[PDB]
Amino acid sequence: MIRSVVIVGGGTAGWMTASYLKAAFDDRIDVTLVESGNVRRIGVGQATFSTVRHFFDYLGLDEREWLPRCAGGYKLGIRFENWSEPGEYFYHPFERLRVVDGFNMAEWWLAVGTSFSEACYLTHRLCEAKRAPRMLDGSLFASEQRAQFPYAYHFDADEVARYLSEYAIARGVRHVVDDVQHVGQDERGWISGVHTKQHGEISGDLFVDCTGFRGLLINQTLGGRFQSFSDVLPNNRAVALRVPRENDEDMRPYTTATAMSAGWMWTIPLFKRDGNGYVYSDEFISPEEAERELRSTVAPGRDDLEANHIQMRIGRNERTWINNCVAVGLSAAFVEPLESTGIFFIQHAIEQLVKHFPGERWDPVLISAYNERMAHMVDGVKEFLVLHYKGAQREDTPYWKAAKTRAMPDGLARKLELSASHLLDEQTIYPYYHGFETYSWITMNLGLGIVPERPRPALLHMDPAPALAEFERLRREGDELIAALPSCYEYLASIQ
Amino acid sequence: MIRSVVIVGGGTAGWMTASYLKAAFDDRIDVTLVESGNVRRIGVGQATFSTVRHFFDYLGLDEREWLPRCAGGYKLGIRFENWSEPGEYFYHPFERLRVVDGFNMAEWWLAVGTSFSEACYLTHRLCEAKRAPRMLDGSLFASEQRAQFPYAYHFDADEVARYLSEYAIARGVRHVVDDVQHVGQDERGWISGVHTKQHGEISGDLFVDCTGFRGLLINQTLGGRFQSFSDVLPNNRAVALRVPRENDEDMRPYTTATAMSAGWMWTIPLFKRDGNGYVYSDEFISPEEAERELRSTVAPGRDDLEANHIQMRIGRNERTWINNCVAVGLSAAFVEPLESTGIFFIQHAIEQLVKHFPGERWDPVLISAYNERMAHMVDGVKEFLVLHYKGAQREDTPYWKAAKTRAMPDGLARKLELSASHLLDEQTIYPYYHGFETYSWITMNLGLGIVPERPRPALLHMDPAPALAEFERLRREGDELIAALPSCYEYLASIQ
Ligand SMILES: Cc1cc2nc3c(=O)[nH]c(=O)nc-3n(C[C@H](O)[C@H](O)[C@H](O)COP(=O)(O)OP(=O)(O)OC[C@H]3O[C@@H](n4cnc5c(N)ncnc54)[C@H](O)[C@@H]3O)c2cc1C
Ligand SMILES: Cc1cc2nc3c(=O)[nH]c(=O)nc-3n(C[C@H](O)[C@H](O)[C@H](O)COP(=O)(O)OP(=O)(O)OC[C@H]3O[C@@H](n4cnc5c(N)ncnc54)[C@H](O)[C@@H]3O)c2cc1C
Ligand SMILES: [Cl-]
Ligand SMILES: [Cl-]
Repeated sequence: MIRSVVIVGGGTAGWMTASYLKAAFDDRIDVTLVESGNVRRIGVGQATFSTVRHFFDYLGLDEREWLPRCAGGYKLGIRFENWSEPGEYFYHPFERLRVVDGFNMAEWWLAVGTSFSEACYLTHRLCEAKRAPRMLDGSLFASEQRAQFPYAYHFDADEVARYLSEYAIARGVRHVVDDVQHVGQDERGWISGVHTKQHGEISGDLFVDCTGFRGLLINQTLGGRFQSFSDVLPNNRAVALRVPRENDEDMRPYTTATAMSAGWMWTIPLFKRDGNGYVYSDEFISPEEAERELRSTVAPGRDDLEANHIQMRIGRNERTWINNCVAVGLSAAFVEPLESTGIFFIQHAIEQLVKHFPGERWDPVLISAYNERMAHMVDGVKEFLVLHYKGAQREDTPYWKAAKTRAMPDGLARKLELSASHLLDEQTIYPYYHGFETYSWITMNLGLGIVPERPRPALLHMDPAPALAEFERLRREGDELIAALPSCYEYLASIQ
Repeated sequence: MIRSVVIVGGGTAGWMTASYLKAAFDDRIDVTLVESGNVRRIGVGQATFSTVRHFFDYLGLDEREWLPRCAGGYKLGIRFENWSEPGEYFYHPFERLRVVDGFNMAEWWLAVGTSFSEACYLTHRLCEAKRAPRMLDGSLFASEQRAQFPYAYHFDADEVARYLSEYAIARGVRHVVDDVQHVGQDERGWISGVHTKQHGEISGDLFVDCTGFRGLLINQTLGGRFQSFSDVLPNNRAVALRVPRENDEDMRPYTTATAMSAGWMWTIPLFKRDGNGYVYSDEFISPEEAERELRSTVAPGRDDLEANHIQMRIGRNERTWINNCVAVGLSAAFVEPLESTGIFFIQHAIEQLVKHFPGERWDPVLISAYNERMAHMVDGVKEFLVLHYKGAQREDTPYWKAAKTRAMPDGLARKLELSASHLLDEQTIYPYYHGFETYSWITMNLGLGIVPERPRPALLHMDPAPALAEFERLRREGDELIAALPSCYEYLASIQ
């Protein structure tokens, strides 16, 4: 049995790890977190993925408890705007496709169909009407049933870290505010301790590197190799603004991803404000040009509002677990937030760290299994993201022209051939766990315009009546839900 | 739209296809089946896999209806006997493992455990007590709930074909009893029709090859390449006996697979009798030697009983769909019946044929996707079967010594390495659909003796109480079920 964990870094990565370890092992693990008082954590508004409910449940926290304390909002999906036809948008919702007579509604839609997402998903209407996913009495709109409509959240990154540090400290995590200046290694290259400015050497059995892009332990100390995705995903910078929303009722229960001239822009609706960020490649636009284009789009003349500029390290470490060090968060990997995966990567890395937790005999076969899982998680998402750029039909600036001809990860060419003939499915998407399911791959293809040439031929041999009835049910149930549900803001105000 | 299907062959493959097509498309497809009046279909007692319930449900047939008409029995799993030492055994049941605090009962069994199957599965007790999976009132023991304990069947192959021909003919399948003498091809190599002795040319749009090992269309006409698995799975012959049952209550609700001196032997319990078959490699034992060994084991002195000798073609076509011809059943592929997969391959080929049904354009991308799916289906099983021979600890004859050192498929080595350290899971088993789930891979490993060196270290850091309570629940629920359920025979007698 290993006795102690030392976490270096106090961002979302560090505190999620601390909290989860305590929830998992309680007093059967000792945990110390060391974080700098002067190197700032990434603090923007952030979107999450559908698995995030599980993390809070596991911690024993109800959404009514944590969400208001993190300036929280609801994410039913992502609205993708201006990617193909100008002014055309669509939704990528957290909602599974229904199945009629062995075929999902997307197959039926192609045969007997109004946009795809509007026809096939309740969530589409909920978004258009800016509904909350809960009735005022707190009950889920589905009436677990949470899996069928697995909505996620928007929140303030600083606040969630602040809230989790409190959770973790309340449960025995030793907290040290100091800078790590040197990382000690023993005669085998294993980490022996971290040397701080004012608290001496801090030691333990297992070191978790949550130091962000920097990768102080995994890269700077251990020589872990970082594999860049720039060749297939060139976006490398971001500029963000925090914009107050004059209207409450304008609060949208979804993230928006708007294609810009040389990248794309997020809109993440928090409780009293919207975060906006322009993710771009500095090969096609300067940071200054990018700030100007962002400002023009969301806050013209608002020079009172400060712009936050960030460089991104895009890609992943070959191995996120080397010797007795595991990297969690941006130290481990990162891709642009086009599908809100940052916190997903953190949660999964942590869940899997618990599953692959080391005993006193560090098992290299177990560690290698952990490393494969982490590689597949990010590689699957990388491939899914490249699909977004390949699906985008717009070709109006040098950036979009270059996205059209840019090299692809292995396997994506095949998925694009398949997609021109028929829909991807469980057997033909990326086969290893990467968060996303079949409906996500299909929805992006259909929304962006990668559409089968013709419907599935089997369908012509079948009775269309049950599918047509299902489409009618969906439109009907939609109508009813938007009449019964409070607005996104309404519900949130009622739980503050 | 294509209109007409011509099936050549009236074994299980042919009639399953005919029936399923009618159930799927009704009068929106024309189907003709041509079968020889003098080449016999494979007629032994057969075991099935868990998906088979879906096939009968799809046809609209309740088990009370079809099972008695096929001399049917229940299969709750497979009892593996003597794969290591004489008198030792374990079950591979159709039952999913329960999960406690994020870990399945197998992981808990290694940490806090009585054999593995006995500890972890209700089905173990049901098999030992020879229970039926249903109460006399017809209700499932689980109280869908059918997925949690997805039992299958034993039946007579001739009877099921006979029963399905009736189903299909009742629904408009044209039936022709004749020999196909020549298969015609157009200028492009596409099949134009099949020439019979007494009924002239029979034509259609789509040709299904259900001619068995022979592959009259797919191999003899089209020149499809057949990929042999003999290098990794040498068994190439079988000899079978049909043995009447003295005492009805000897009827077991499972298949038995007993390792023999140069292969293994099945016991398949039908309603009035047991089928027994010795599957073997003629490199290590002659067909005469094999018959003697079989006779000695299950029916000594019973020379009234006729032995049925069969050569097996083991492997798969590179492509089961070429031009306008799709191979279904033994014409497509076959592996030894160690895990009862023949009918499973038929059903999945058919289900996927409906999904990939061609339109007038014959989309080559769609066909290619079908071929990949069929290749994976069989390759996954092939790898699982080699695992059985690699896990077998016995080394007492040249056959078993040779099984120990025989070459493996790519990918298995890595799975064996993982297995010595920790349990396989969804990410580390064969990744494409091949019928079997994680619990099957794990259960075979633990049953055969491929056991992690030590329990999962994470477990030592956790409270064992909930798992211990679950084990107790399982033992308790087991006790109750064998007291409440009728015998396998009892229930079957009550529905004849
Ligand atoms: C522009 C942008 C947008 C994003 N949007 C989303 C989104 O919408 N949704 C989502 O899920 N994710 C998003 N992400 C990812 C998200 O920011 C991270 O996943 C998450 O906040 C965790 O970051 P981190 O904890 O790994 O690193 P950081 O927040 O950078 O924390 C690093 C920590 O290490 C400490 N540290 C560094 N060096 C030392 C040292 N020498 N001694 C002691 N301490 C040290 C620092 O003090 C700090 O506490 C986005 C990222 C970027 C860059
Ligand atoms: C020893 C053994 C044990 C098995 N055990 C199991 C088991 O336990 N569970 C399981 O699921 N599967 C098992 N299988 C597989 C099972 O036999 C088949 O999957 C299933 O019965 C279908 O076989 P088939 O229809 O493809 O071929 P066959 O039964 O061989 O049928 C071939 C048909 O083609 C016709 N035909 C051939 N040539 C012509 C021609 N020129 N003109 C007209 N008609 C022609 C024949 O008349 C016949 O009707 C086993 C197989 C073997 C060999
Ligand atoms: Cl992200
Ligand atoms: Cl079989």
